[PDB]
Amino acid sequence: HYNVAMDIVEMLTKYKELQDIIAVLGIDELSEEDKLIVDRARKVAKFMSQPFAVAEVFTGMKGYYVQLEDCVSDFGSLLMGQCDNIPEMAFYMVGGLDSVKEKAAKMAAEAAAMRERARKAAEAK
Amino acid sequence: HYNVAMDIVEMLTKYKELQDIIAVLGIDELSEEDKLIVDRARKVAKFMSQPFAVAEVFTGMKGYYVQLEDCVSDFGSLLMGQCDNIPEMAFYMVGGLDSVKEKAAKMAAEAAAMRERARKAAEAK
Amino acid sequence: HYNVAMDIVEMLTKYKELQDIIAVLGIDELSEEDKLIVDRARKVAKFMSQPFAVAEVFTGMKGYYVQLEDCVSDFGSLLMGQCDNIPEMAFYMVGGLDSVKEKAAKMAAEAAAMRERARKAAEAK
Amino acid sequence: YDDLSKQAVSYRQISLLLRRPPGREAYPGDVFYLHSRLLERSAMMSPQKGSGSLTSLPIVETLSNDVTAYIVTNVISITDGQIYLDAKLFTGGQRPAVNIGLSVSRVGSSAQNKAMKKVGGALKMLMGEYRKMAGEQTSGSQNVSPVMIRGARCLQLFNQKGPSYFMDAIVALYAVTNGYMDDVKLQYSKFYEFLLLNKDLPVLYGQVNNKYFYMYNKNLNYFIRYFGLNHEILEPELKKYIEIHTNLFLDNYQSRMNELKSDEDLVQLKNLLYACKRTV
Amino acid sequence: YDDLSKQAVSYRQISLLLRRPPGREAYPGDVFYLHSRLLERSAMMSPQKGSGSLTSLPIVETLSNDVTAYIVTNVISITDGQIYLDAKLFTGGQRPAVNIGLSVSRVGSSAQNKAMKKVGGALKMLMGEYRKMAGEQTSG
Amino acid sequence: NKVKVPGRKPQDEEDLTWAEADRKLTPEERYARDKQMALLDKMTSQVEE
Amino acid sequence: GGGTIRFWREKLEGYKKYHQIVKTIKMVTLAKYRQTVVRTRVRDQTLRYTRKALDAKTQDDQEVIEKSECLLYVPITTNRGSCGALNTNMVRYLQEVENPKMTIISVGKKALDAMTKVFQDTYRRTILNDMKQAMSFQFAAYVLEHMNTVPWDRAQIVYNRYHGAASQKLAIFNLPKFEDWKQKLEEDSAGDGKIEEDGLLQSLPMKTALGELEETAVEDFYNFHSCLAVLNAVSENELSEYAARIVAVENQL
Amino acid sequence: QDPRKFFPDNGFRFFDGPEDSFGDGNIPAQIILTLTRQDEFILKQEPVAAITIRTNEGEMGVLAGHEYTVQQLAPGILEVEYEGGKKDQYVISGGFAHVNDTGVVDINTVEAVPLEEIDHEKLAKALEEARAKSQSPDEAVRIQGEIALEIFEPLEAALH
Amino acid sequence: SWRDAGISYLRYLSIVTRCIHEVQKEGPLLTKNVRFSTIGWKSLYLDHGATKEYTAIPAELEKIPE
Repeated sequence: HYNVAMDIVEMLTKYKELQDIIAVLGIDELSEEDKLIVDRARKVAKFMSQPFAVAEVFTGMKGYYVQLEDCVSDFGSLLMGQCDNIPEMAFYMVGGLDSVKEKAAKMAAEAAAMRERARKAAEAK
Repeated sequence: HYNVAMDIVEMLTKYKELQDIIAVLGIDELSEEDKLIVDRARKVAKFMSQPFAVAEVFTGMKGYYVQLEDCVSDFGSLLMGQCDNIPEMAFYMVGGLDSVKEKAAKMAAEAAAMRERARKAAEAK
Repeated sequence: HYNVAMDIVEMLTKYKELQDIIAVLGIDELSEEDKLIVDRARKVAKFMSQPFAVAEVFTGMKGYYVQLEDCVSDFGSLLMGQCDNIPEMAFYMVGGLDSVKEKAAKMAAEAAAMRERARKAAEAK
Repeated sequence: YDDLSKQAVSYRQISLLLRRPPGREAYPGDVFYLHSRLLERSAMMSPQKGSGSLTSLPIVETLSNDVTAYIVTNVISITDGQIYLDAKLFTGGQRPAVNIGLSVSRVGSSAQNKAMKKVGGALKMLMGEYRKMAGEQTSGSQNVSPVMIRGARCLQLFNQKGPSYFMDAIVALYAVTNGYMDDVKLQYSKFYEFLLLNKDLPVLYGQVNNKYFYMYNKNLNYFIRYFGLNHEILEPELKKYIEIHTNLFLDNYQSRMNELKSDEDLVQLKNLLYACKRTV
Repeated sequence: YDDLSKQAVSYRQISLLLRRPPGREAYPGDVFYLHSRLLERSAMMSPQKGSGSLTSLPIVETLSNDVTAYIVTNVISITDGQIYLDAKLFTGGQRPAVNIGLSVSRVGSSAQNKAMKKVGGALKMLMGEYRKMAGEQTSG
Repeated sequence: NKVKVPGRKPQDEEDLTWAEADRKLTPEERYARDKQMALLDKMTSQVEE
Repeated sequence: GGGTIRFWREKLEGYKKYHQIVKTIKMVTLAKYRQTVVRTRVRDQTLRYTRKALDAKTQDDQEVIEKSECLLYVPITTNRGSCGALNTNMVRYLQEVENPKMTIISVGKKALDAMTKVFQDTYRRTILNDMKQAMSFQFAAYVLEHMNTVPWDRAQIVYNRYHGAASQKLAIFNLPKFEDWKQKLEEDSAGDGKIEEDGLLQSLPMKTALGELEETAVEDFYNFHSCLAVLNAVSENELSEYAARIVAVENQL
Repeated sequence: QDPRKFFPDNGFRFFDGPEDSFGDGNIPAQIILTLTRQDEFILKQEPVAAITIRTNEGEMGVLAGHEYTVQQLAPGILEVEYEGGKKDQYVISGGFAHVNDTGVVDINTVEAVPLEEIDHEKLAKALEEARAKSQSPDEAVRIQGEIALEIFEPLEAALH
Repeated sequence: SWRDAGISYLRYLSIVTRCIHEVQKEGPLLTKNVRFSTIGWKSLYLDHGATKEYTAIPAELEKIPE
């Protein structure tokens, strides 16, 4: 727990230091190893969001109770690249790790839907 | 008169937002649209300058009295791109697009006379 | 004393500019006129290094109380180029043109003795 | 309450002339308790007390778009939400010059309508996604996201001069949120609304298959307000009004607009769209 | 001392409640003299005075990395050097999160041992170059 | 023909830029989108295959 | 003035950061420049004979547009910025010379947005060399394989000429078409060899010997010297890129 | 609008090519040889006694005042003999050689490397690779085998 | 032969140069020449708003343009 927390703090530090560069040069002026930790910190930043049961009025979504073991086996995975194939927005505003792959499958489905509807629109006209 | 003034103020708000870049990098690092908006807002700003009969002692020019109907058509022409071949400096310290085109003719004449003068000075040299 | 000081200030300003050029381009980029004043500026900067009778006991080297007119004649010689054959490092940690020449002679004698030692050490074997 | 800054200058004047000790920015110090006494009297009264109410919209002037002044922070502390108006946006064209990043509301769905819950929950997502992309000078002109489309058209609909009726707002935003108004260009998004509310295209061109749903009656506001848009009786008629309105627009009006080349006619269509942006 | 900023808040409280004339940051004038009454009592005594010694490590909390503050300015003006910790480095896995350029010891070598002068002088001649190189290189 | 600058006027092109949005974070957002769409297209390919 | 002092604190620290980032740009630019200055010592030798073939008198524009049917232009632009007014002046010259029967295949990412927006239909595409490795003869040949898609009559390559570290002017290569150049070769090889323009080299023995040479070999001769012209143009514009970036970075500092 | 603010130089002018004279005098004793790879030269107008070249027609020899001729270079080796009796050999990849009547030889090639910087060891493995490519029936690979063999065979014969 | 196969004389010379850069010894010359033989470039053309690969002429030498 301690080491994952301190590695995430050090990573978000580098993440700030790399917005300081991307704002000037661009993402293309960084090594692939640096882009990796950029994506990992951007994914930890979006994953640490969470809906609350009190925010049902504003969010329109049910809050999630996250257990410590699930709250460590998901940060450590995202910290050591065990889940890098999963997209970014799947981490935005969810709870545990099981909700992640659910949301990613959903977004894949709703992307294939828009793709095939574009295909049938091109076939019709 | 309302829509023209609204669009002028919007163009200048965009020129002001682009000043934060132009002051640092340069006009060469801006999109074609951006630098066109810059080259037109600069023209608007130089045209906004004009001499007054009171300040004849300082600008060394007689003061003009621009009527409203001739004030609106000039801004509309400078806003719809109806006059972009005219350079920036032809708008500095003048009144009326007729006075603009006179000053632009004067400057073109002077520049050509300087070119024939330098040609003759080079042939004699 | 004024014209000499202003010429040294001009020299060192040009030397700062050429050092900012050398760090970019290189000394080989410079003309023959520029490297001469880059040499004289380096000689001046090394000649500013002076010992101290305060620290004469600490560091061992003597201190030099140099007069005003003699100093002006020294810098006027170093500015008019009539003392250029002297190397750069001879001016390091000395005072007065009449005193540095003893150190220059000592350096030349030392190098000649090292040559006379190496030649005979190679010829004996 | 028109400007409370002038009521704080007046309270400062009073207290200082009565020889009270000053405080931060020369105020006496209890001007927070002052506005607290004034504003906590606002409430939605219990049904035991008649279910009455009093809403409050206090106004505070701002200097150089700062939210760090004393009275400004003291009133942001008190009031529930805030409507922040940015001079950079007023000067930058848009009116009302609302800054969404600094303007929130601490009540949310519970205040607004059943028909507005389902639209606001989509517009919050849409604007949160458009906030992340709209910084890009549009390069993929055809590769623009649907969010990049809907957001810009929604900003066009946000451009107004006067108030907009609830029925006249929802039916205009539904087309945005469902993407019927994507083939038109940005600039004709309000003339669109004008025809949607005052010149019924299918009623004019005879394409009347809807049994009831038409914008002329103006009494459908209450049925929309009560039943909601996501209901069996109102969804299909709504779609079979909006898709025909879009098709008639794209066929008759968009083409004629894009055929204008003269400067007289382009200035006339210019002033027409600005007038539509004001009145609508 | 953990810490003097609260000692100065307490002296402010005392002086204001006893109606002493205030000054910068609502402190009186003699709060520099207050801390000089304290820190100057640290000393390296003489061999005529037992050769004893009192060292001092006063801690002073900054806010948003400010050093133009009055108390910070004063204690820096009083102390025989300084150590400066940074949160941008504490977060970046650098602990203790010093900033070696802002941190100064006017006692450079007279305190160090024979085995320590060479080592610390090599680390100085390594880090002064490490910054000129690490600063100019990219992130990648 | 010179430049089809976007503007509020109808003859000018459509301007989808927003003043409230910040240009500083735009490049990271662009990279985020370009990576997310690649990941979604690859997840689609894995599910289809 | 809390918000104001924090505003200026933020701007100050942002500029202290941006300054050292621009200094990093400068140092990387010098790291890539000193590698290329070696070319300057070994410069101006590869087209010393090629000029004698592909050079002609300075022909007017109004005559060549009437003679030709579809001209061609190749502006050589860059992949990354902080360079200066190179790309912009390269666009200004093309709009200065613009005409109906032209076509543009550029080089570099920065002509991608500009050309398509200023020259709608004449511009077709571009080429992109990520500069991890130096430019190759095969790369210039790949550019020739793109240019050969068009039945162009005259290809005006445009690039920047490194006169010195303080001067990066424009420069052009006017390439005739092969089928026109062979006929001009025969026409000039027939008559007596008199230079028709000052500073031009006589080439009559060459235009005889090439006439003696077979078909495929002269085709390869033309393609080869044009490939070297292209490669030298790209190299000169690379050196001008790395020479103008330091200026457009120190002024930013 | 400004009448043509810009006036770009003709980049051909910066070079200083030969002036082919028909010759009203005698011949020099040594050729002025200039050899160039892609952009950078290896030899700039150096005095040379003689040079031997490889062509499609075969192998040729060049001396002072040699007849003005131009022809393809076949991908192989090149031999240069300076006035001091020494020699220098260079592997090449095609190109064109132009011999002036005044005695100025301009050679342009795509590559130039001495024989010393090539080993028969690493060359040996590529031989049977080229043979396998030639024998593998495929229009995309057969030609590659043939070409790699075309360049390796002069190298295999020159190292031996 | 390779002539009527469809490849150019310039692709032929580049193949020969690639082979020479293969077989030559390891050193600074090879360090220079891997740059003059490695393929990393691409081509793109701008759609109405998007970028698209003009794949009518490939960079690799074994293929043939069409």
